[PDB]
Amino acid sequence: MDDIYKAAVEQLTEEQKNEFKAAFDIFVLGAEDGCISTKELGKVMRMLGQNPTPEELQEMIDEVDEDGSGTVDFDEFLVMMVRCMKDDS
Amino acid sequence: RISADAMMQALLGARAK
Ligand SMILES: [Ca+2]
Repeated sequence: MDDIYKAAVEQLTEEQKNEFKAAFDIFVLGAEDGCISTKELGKVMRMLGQNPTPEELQEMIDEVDEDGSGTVDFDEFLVMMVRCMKDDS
Repeated sequence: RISADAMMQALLGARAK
């Protein structure tokens, strides 16, 4: 197999990154170091038109947690966007 | 899976007087 996600991230231009850096900021609005833990992520859901619980929110973080830390960062967060690039399944 | 359309429409840009 290969890395269709880790490859796209590195192949991102300032046009895309400039967009991800936006949510990454509102995603950690109140964090201590600069990561996510649902407490900050869910805060956006209410505005996104939804509101997941703290027990399920972990799914949004465990979907890209390759470090076993629990919180997401510019590394795991970015991939979370490539996996949902466009819907065509 | 993060509502790409409802993502910017809700936050990251919502100034409307
Ligand atoms: Ca992590």
